Amino acid sequence: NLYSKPRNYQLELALPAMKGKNTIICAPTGCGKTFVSLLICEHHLKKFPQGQKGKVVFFANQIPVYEQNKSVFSKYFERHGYRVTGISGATAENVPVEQIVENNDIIILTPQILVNNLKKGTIPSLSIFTLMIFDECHNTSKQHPYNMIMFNYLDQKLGGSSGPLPQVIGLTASVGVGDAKTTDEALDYICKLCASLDASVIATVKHNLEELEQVVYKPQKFFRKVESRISDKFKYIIAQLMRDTESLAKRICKDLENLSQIQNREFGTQKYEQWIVTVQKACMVDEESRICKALFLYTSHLRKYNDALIISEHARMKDALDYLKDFFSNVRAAGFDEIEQDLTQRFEEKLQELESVSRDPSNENPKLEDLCFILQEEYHLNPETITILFVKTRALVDALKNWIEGNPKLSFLKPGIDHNILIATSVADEGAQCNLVILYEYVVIKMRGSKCFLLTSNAGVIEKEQINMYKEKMMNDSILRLQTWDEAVFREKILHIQTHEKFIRDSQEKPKPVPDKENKKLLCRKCKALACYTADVRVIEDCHYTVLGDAFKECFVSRPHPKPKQFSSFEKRAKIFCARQNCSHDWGIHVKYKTFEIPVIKIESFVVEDIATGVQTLYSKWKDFHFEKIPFDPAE
RNA sequence: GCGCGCGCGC
RNA sequence: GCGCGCGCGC
Ligand SMILES: [Zn+2]
Repeated sequence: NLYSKPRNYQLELALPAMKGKNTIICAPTGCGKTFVSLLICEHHLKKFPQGQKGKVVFFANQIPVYEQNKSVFSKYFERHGYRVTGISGATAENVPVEQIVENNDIIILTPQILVNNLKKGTIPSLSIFTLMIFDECHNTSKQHPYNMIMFNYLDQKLGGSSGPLPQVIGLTASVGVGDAKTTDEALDYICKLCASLDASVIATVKHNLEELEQVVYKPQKFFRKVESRISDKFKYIIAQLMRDTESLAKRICKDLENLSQIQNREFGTQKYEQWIVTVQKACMVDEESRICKALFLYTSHLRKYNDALIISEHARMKDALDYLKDFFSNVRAAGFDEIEQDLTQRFEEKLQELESVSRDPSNENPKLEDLCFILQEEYHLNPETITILFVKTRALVDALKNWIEGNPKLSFLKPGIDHNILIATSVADEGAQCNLVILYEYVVIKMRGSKCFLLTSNAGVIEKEQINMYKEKMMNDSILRLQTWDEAVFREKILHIQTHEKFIRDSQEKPKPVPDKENKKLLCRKCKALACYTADVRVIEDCHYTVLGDAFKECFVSRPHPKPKQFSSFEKRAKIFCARQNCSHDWGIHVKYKTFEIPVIKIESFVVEDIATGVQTLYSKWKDFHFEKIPFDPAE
């Protein structure tokens, strides 16, 4: 409802900024920080005497936030009659930018647009803005675009260049506290964030706290450490089936062990799942396709096994075995070549040991007893509770549902996936009104007597959420403390942190390096075929790398990109790959650039070989590779 | 293609 | 820092 009366706490928060102070406004998500910024932005613009005129820039980090604040600000400042506009990576690259800023009063931007136009010098000073609003301002640190912008601000403020400087405003729900393990290190971190934004005030709700607390979702947090089964023989057996089908894949693909860059994979993990993905991706489905289709069968079978171990981990062995029983029922009912019928046979040789390990009652899952008990209590306390349960995987949703309906001690419960249903089970949220929230072994609250239960067997997950709570304490205590300082004392502290930080940036400027200047071969990382030479390579727009000549065009084949994107300098037409029918390693992309159809390469697709010595070096990033970096020439 | 943030591991 | 992964940007 950002399209229609302030609560008192919005007035309280708006006040310091309305007084001309650089403020970080820190308030919970969804409490109306946006409205608060509409109030501040109205006041600022209307304050100027007739004859004078403000200009406001609002920074947004993601396209959807950009889109929605552009509509909101546009919507709101009609009747006032100010000109409202936006610029993102799409409001490009043929809009005259210093002229858009000129002819508008409220400009909504992604930060990088501004960073580029300061860097290119098209916008010479931040002085054309009278107010700057940073959404999610806690991002103003390290090398983030917000911080680059403030580096430009502070360079003007400290090195004296009048030049009036805009007021600066930041919006967040959480400021602190970085890698801090002490309350004193929390305050240093928070003081550094203010300094980064030249803020002298942190605005929080102090006087209208009790009004705020009525509308804030703050559930009672509970942590419950559970033990898992001591012996899992079901896992041992599947694990051997996974070794069986991994070795069958090595037969068809030697050096499977290097077909993905993911290391130390383990069965029954998310990370194994991702290994499977990268491998299927590194083998798209002429003669190489027949090998990759065979590999697809193996890896899609390992995926099901992998899904099954996870189900067994958190729900019951039955649930895991039934999942596989279904799957293999599909395999014969829609196939069913050599590999497939061999694979399901290897399974069937094992089905019956798995069957009896499954029904073995000493093999029951003790974690489910804990979930069950938590459920009973809540409902013999309030029989009309609405629970949402969060689990790891699509398949676990089904596991837990069958479990619930199958449990005599949950009777009583009516599961769904709004409504004649008490428990919603799901994976991610997208479709507060929930008085019970269970995170069953779920991998907290980034969105009435409500409470959140956290159930896990992992001690480190408990630890992490207790550390997080302790950080939130330190944050809130630090803020309280610094809000008691006289603003002048605080501004003097901030001034010399800025002076100190500026020195570091200016001192620690990375020296321009000596290039090695000699010609090196670029070879394919995967097959090792010679791609090209370093003397054939040219640098486009400082940061991108291309190869000259007709000789190279034969070494790569290209392939259509499903969704082609247009950036600042080029349009990503295609993905490019090695020319051999039996490698197809990802080499980079193909762009339309200044009407040229040229290839763009990533160094991580190649091995750099020294010619005379055959010695090789791997590089992840081009900026680490110090060779003679030759500028691209528009007619060469 | 490149850049930035965050999480896990050493 | 290195590796891997997630997210977002031009
Ligand atoms: Zn190759």
